[PDB]
Amino acid sequence: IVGGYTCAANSIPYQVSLNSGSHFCGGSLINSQWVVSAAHCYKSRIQVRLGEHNIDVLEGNEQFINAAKIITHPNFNGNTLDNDIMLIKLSSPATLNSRVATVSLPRSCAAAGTECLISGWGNTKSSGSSYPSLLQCLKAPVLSDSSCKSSYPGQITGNMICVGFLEGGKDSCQGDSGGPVVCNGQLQGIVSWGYGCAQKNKPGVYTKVCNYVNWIQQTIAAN
Ligand SMILES: NC(=[NH2+])NCCCO
Ligand SMILES: [Ca+2]
Ligand SMILES: [Mg+2]
Ligand SMILES: [Mg+2]
Ligand code: NA
Repeated sequence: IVGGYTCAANSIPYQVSLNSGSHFCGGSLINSQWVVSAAHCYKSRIQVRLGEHNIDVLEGNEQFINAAKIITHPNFNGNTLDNDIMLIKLSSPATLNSRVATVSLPRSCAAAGTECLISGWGNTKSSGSSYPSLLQCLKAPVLSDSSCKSSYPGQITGNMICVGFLEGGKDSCQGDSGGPVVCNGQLQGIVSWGYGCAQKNKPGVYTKVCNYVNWIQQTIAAN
């Protein structure tokens, strides 16, 4: 997260870190047994780390649970990044408490201008590289359809939204991929793609979760 602030510890209790040896992606706990992330995060083996604040220190509230199943959306396209969504079934249920909690799926899509919260352990620098120990947070609004599609001509499908700023400086970045965009209590976005991070007129593009509630629920019921 570039241009954000450090979240209060465990204040994003649905945020997870996906670990393959090191943190590589975010995700969101939506069911006791299921995390949703981005398809471009796929790895064949993933440990899900719940309850984290400092991903470099064991602070006690963590739950480390290996993935049992990893299911990318059948229509993910790695070029266009359409359908950039993946589900991870936990090998045992997460234990839900104040620091580990589910986040609701969307009841509707979000209006333009809706305020959201984006979080992750990704790169914090707009030039160079710094990967934080502590979870970072950013407040950002859902952008207008004209602001989003003008920024990426021909590239915004109906399964994508832009959230962020057209001025440079405030965005998600590498290592935030797969993490949440929560607006009014609902997971509306998954950190997906853009052009670099926090550059002017290149806001973050996010998987539009309100189009995927049926796919999510059907995958959970079947597995
Ligand atoms: N603004 C961004 N480029 N965010 C997405 C992080 C890399 O997929
Ligand atoms: Ca920790
Ligand atoms: Mg140590
Ligand atoms: Mg480090
Ligand atoms: Na432009």
